[PDB]
Amino acid sequence: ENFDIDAEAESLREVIRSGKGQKKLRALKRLKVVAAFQQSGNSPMGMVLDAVPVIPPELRPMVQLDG
Amino acid sequence: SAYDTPLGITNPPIDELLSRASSKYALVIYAAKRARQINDYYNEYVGPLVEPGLQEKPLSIALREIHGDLLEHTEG
Amino acid sequence: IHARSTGPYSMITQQPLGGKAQFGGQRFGEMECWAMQAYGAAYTLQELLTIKSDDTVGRVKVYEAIVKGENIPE
Amino acid sequence: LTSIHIEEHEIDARDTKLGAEEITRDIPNVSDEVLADLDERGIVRIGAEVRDGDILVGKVTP
Repeated sequence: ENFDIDAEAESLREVIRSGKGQKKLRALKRLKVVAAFQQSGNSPMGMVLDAVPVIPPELRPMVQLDG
Repeated sequence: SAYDTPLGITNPPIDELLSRASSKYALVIYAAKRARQINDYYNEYVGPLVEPGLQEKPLSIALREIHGDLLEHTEG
Repeated sequence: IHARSTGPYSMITQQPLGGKAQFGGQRFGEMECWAMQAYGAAYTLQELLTIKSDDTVGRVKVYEAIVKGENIPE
Repeated sequence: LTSIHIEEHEIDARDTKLGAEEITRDIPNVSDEVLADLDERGIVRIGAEVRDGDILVGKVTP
């Protein structure tokens, strides 16, 4: 809720440019997942569940056997 | 280029059909949609064009017709 | 020897229950699908892996359509 | 080269919570033809030729 994807995505594009070497690789590994959430129409709020879905009963069936 | 005569499904011969339609893959849909139309006529209601057999199938009629050049097709 | 135009379908899996004893159909496997794709018989495969197996509206409509003698519904 | 082939077909009158199962001749939804081969027990008589589909053991679930 207290997050701004654009600023975080932007900063990450600078911190890769600043410290070139091993930490650039980590910042770039961090970049890809953050950069993805910008263009994505769905918000990363949905990563946490207030409600959880329930599969149709027939795909988890309780059928009595011949007995 | 003589084959004496074809019989059953191999009538009419495929090489003489491949000349008519762009490719076998076209010819399939060519014949199939026509056949679906011929099927529908008994119940787009145009055909059968060529004089059909007494107990003949729509696929046979369609595949006969394309060979006769009674039909034309448009590639999407 | 097995044969099946239409009969009983399984409850949990909506394809024909397999077996000689249970009046079952045959397994149209992946290697069978590859051969069908390698031909490019699109409608055939799209019939086999739909109305001829899984599709609940297809399996009931196809029988009616064939016995009435109409076009096989998409 | 003719062979005799003998196949076994079992059924059990198992208890349920609604009522109880019973092997009996009388079935609600049948004709006389399909239960002609059956006897007073409610099973096909010894030697009555059976065809793929014919009733062997008449059993009724509650």
